[PDB]
Amino acid sequence: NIVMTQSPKSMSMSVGERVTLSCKASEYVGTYVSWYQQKPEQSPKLLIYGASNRYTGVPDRFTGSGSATDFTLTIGSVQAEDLADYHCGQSYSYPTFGAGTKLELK
Amino acid sequence: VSDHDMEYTIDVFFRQSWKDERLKFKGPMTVLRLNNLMASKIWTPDTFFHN
Amino acid sequence: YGYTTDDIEFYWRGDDNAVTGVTKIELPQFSIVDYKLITKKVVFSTGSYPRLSLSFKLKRNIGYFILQTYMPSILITILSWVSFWINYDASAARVALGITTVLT
Amino acid sequence: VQLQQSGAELVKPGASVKLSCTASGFNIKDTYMYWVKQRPEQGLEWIGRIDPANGDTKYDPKFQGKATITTDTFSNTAYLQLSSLTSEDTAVYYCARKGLRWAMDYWGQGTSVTVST
Amino acid sequence: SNMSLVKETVDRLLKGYDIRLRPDFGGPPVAVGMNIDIASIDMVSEVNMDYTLTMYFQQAWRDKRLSYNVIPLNLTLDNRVADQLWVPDTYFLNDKKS
Amino acid sequence: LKFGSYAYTRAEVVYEWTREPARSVVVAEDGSRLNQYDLLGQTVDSGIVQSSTGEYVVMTTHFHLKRKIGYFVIQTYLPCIMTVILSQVSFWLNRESVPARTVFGVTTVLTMTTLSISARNSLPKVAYATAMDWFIAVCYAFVFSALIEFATVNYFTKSQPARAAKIDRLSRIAFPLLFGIFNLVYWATYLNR
Amino acid sequence: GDVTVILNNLLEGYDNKLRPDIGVKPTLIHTDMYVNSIGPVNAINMEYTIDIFFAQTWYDRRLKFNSTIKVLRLNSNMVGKIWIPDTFFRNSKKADAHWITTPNRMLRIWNDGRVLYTLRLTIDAECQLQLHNFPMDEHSCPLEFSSYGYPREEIVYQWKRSSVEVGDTRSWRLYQFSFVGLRNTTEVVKTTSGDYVVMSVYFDLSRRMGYFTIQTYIPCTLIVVLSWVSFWINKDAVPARTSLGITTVLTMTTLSTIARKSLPKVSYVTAMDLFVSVCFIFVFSALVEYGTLHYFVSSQPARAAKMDSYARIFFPTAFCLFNLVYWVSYLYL
Ligand SMILES: *[C@@H]1O[C@H](CO)[C@@H](O[C@@H]2O[C@H](CO)[C@@H](O[C@@H]3O[C@H](CO[C@H]4O[C@H](CO[C@H]5O[C@H](CO)[C@@H](O)[C@H](O)[C@@H]5O[C@H]5O[C@H](CO)[C@@H](O)[C@H](O)[C@@H]5O)[C@@H](O)[C@H](O[C@H]5O[C@H](CO)[C@@H](O)[C@H](O)[C@@H]5O)[C@@H]4O)[C@@H](O)[C@H](O[C@H]4O[C@H](CO)[C@@H](O)[C@H](O)[C@@H]4O[C@H]4O[C@H](CO)[C@@H](O)[C@H](O)[C@@H]4O[C@H]4O[C@H](CO)[C@@H](O)[C@H](O)[C@@H]4O)[C@@H]3O)[C@H](O)[C@H]2NC(C)=O)[C@H](O)[C@H]1NC(C)=O
Ligand SMILES: *[C@@H]1O[C@H](CO)[C@@H](O[C@@H]2O[C@H](CO)[C@@H](O[C@H]3O[C@H](CO)[C@@H](O)[C@H](O)[C@@H]3O)[C@H](O)[C@H]2NC(C)=O)[C@H](O)[C@H]1NC(C)=O
Ligand SMILES: *[C@@H]1O[C@H](CO)[C@@H](O[C@@H]2O[C@H](CO)[C@@H](O)[C@H](O)[C@H]2NC(C)=O)[C@H](O)[C@H]1NC(C)=O
Ligand SMILES: C=C(C)[C@@H]1[C@H]2OC(=O)[C@@H]1[C@]1(O)C[C@H]3O[C@]34C(=O)O[C@H]2[C@]14C
Ligand SMILES: *[C@@H]1O[C@H](CO)[C@@H](O)[C@H](O)[C@H]1NC(C)=O
Repeated sequence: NIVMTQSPKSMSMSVGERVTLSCKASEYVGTYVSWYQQKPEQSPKLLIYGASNRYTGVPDRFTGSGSATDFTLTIGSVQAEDLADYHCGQSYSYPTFGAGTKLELK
Repeated sequence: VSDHDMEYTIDVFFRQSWKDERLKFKGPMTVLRLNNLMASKIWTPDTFFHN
Repeated sequence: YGYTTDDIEFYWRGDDNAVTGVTKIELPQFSIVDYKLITKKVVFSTGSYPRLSLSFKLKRNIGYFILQTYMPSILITILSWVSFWINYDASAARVALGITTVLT
Repeated sequence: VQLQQSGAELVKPGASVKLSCTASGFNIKDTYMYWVKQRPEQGLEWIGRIDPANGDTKYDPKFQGKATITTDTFSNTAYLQLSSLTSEDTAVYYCARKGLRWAMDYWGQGTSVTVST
Repeated sequence: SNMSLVKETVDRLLKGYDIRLRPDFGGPPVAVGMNIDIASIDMVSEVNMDYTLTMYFQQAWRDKRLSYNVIPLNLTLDNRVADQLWVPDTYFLNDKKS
Repeated sequence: LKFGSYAYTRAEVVYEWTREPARSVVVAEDGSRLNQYDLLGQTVDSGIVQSSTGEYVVMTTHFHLKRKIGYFVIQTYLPCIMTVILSQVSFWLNRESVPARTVFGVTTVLTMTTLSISARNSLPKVAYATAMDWFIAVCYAFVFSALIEFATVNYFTKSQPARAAKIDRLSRIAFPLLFGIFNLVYWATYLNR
Repeated sequence: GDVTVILNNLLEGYDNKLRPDIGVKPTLIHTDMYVNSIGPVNAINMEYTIDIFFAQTWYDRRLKFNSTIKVLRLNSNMVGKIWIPDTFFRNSKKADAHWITTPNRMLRIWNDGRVLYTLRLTIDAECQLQLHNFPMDEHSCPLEFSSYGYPREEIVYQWKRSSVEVGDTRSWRLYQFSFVGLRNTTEVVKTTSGDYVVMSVYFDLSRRMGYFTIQTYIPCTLIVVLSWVSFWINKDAVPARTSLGITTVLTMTTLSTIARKSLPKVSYVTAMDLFVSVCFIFVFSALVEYGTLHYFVSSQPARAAKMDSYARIFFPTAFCLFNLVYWVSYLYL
């Protein structure tokens, strides 16, 4: 069972600045890491399918960067609708997700 | 693994599967396990090995 | 193969220049000296058939064989002669030299 | 295109529950169907998956024996049945389908199971 | 146009063409002229007692059935038409793998 | 093992594994014709290559192999070590038998050359130095050093016997010490690598 | 659908035996290559392997359709149904296309009749290697191609502005050689059938002395320095010096044949058989010098006393000057 560790567990940030989220895998997950976004009491939305491939309907400010074990999700001009959770999940084996990252406004 | 040629050999069953809406049928059988000469009359993907 | 000499007929188109590119061949071990074009008829148990024959006279070079084969043998014979300049006292030396030249 | 789940359930600890996920816009025999759980203010947890064209199911080691996933092809529905629920699995249960690079591109609407008295 | 004329010429030449019969099947023999353009002589092996050579081997003969006069140019055809024409059954007596 | 689609770009034909990527390429248990390597596992991936005609999906599969040293030990590393020991045993013979120790040194050099020749024919013709090449080079250096030491001892005989005796007793023990240090360092850096 | 209608309308009244503009003008064919790898360049058979994606493109006014789609992207199924040029590689000993899992060919027809045809090839091309200066040599040996049956007046070839493209150049099978660059060339060649437009790609290679070094140059110099040590032995121990010298001739003889096998049986001297020849004569010279020493110690000791003191300084200096002149003279070229 490949364990995905997401960092940080909780973060705060202002408007209009670059942000980078990280996901680290215990075992090898090739490029099968996906990034989902989840607002409270809603179903998760696929943002980045695979390492560095944007899903249909995602703005051009989300971008992923992949490796064998280390993965990053970068947002550029961050708007006011990104107050949500961001999960990384692997799909190389039976899927396991990360712990989650809560983006905040301050 | 041939080290003198920087190559290796591998014997495989190579399986591909796709969905073709032009090959729908309705008969007593639910799967037609056909011959190897029916696959030349229909579309098959043109997979090649890059290395 | 199938057609006999009363069904088909062979000849060289030009009769001297029908075969080209023989003067540009660079063989690493031989050298083309001459080539010939011949027209004749052969007789088998099924009939008479026309035949053409392109032949290349090759001559083997010697530049490789001297340095790789003939010089070692000559030098082993000279280096076997070298024991005559050794005095008759040292038996082990002359014996070892002669036998090791045989071994070479 | 769309996945529709059932409403919330309020059951007593020790009984069995059956959750449903109805698909609209595609044939479920073409992809896999995933069940995910999410506790209040925590991360997602994969329950198991089913191959509806075959019937093959795989489960999470922390769910083997507890949950069972079945499928009905004629109505494009995936069922998740939990056998013996204790006083901690009050979560939201999501139904997902596999996407392009083995991601879960379409998710359901969430089914909040609740155990109390 | 000009391509249509060539098309009808080639289609007429191959219409009713018997590949089983050589030119002048009942008459005099057909004369075939040979050209060889030797590209290389690869390996003269003494252990196998053979030599390898690459050649451009050309044969020229005259078939009156493949005669045309409506176009003034020579017709180079796709090589697949050589399976629809009579070509002589030339072979090499002393070859081992060709 | 990279495969993809010829003639169909990414906007026409895409590939994907039919099961979980870790479980799609399956190697059989008795499916191993390897004699020199050891299959450790598999590793799949999927990506996109940008060619002169468009973008194409490419599915990659890596098989991880580890070469087994059991053949090369008996082939090269045991004869080289035994040949250097055969060179170093010359230091115990007396200084009065000069054909004896000369024949030791020179035939040990002959043995090292035929070993290096037989061992060079195993590896493909690479244009750099491998670990076996360094081992054979250091062993040849030790053998040659033994023969030059004998030459020094013999040349210093009949003029200064005490210096020749001292350097043959010191070099009777310095050669196994240095060879053991080289072996320790070499095997440590190439087994933990 | 509509693509089937387009394909069926293109192939009606179509003759794949006639090139486009069969009596009008020559066809211009633009060619591109993509070298996947340049295989082992073995000098024994005077050849080298190469794997390419050969792409040709030309204009066929019969494959012109009117539709809202701009390009038809097809398999190798329709390659044999339209006209395809008879390109062949003039300097190939063996060449094959690829057929796994399906014929690795590609056909693309455009809205204005432009056809692009690509296929993957593995060629065993031949280039005579002038093996002088070996192994410090550089070659530039070609891959040529032209039409087989269509002369210059029927088919004209022409490179593009991005003709030949190499990949990473490090995953290639060049062990003994190193790719340095390439250059394209077009020419017209006289043939018994006519004038043909021939296109050449010259790959420039330089041999890296990393294998021949540790195979021959290091062991032969080691054997020569080994033969040198016989001067430090006392001139009275006759079996000792004779055994050393003759064993050294043995090892040099064994080493000579092993190195020579690498390259073919060329009749001229290279820079490597010259080296082993000079080393063998040097070992031979040391042994015959000791022979004359043993002959002269009985006749007159005054001449044989300073012979070893002369040899100890004459042999290494002569060898270092030989090495200097050899390496400078063969690395200047
Ligand atoms: C002396 O005798 C020798 C032996 O008899 C002889 O050698 C033979 O040469 C002939 C002609 O050159 C070869 O026949 C052709 O082979 C081509 C491919 O050659 C490669 O592959 C073959 C094996 O062929 C199999 O696989 C290919 C590709 O998948 C198929 O195309 C073949 O049909 C065949 O398929 C079956 O077998 C497979 C397993 O092998 C199965 O998996 C599969 O299911 C099938 O059952 C190899 O043997 C070749 O290696 C040798 O030859 C190469 C040549 O480069 C040498 O370099 C090498 O050293 C070897 O010696 C080689 O690797 C075929 O593509 C070709 O098929 C087409 O062309 C012919 C002729 O025009 C047509 O009649 C035929 O219909 C095919 O055309 C269709 O498809 C083409 C695709 O390009 C289209 O362009 C065309 O429009 C047409 O389309 C239509 O039909 C399609 C279905 O067929 C359909 O899908 C479309 O929609 C459309 O309707 C042809 O078969 C033969 O293989 C050689 N045999 C051997 C063993 O060497 C030699 O020439 C003789 N010499 C002399 C001087 O007489
Ligand atoms: C290589 O060997 C060939 C065969 O042994 C040899 O061919 C022989 O060549 C001569 C002339 O060069 C031919 O002819 C003579 O015979 C004809 C018969 O009609 C006479 O009219 C001529 O006046 C002349 O006497 C032989 O027939 C031919 N032998 C065979 C068996 O074909 C080549 O000459 C040899 N040399 C070279 C360089 O190829
Ligand atoms: C490969 O071929 C192309 C075409 O022949 C060469 O491109 C030409 O380069 C010159 C400058 O040297 C330009 O002035 C021409 O306009 C180019 N022609 C075209 C149509 O591309 C290219 O230089 C060649 N590359 C080599 C020699 O390796
Ligand atoms: C010179 C001697 C003593 C002999 C001769 O041949 C022998 O067998 C003796 C030997 O000592 C051992 C063997 O290596 C030798 C060789 O081939 O030449 C010589 C060497 C060195
Ligand atoms: C056709 O070929 C012949 C001989 O090869 C030549 O004499 C003639 O001029 C050619 N025809 C044309 C139109 O060039």
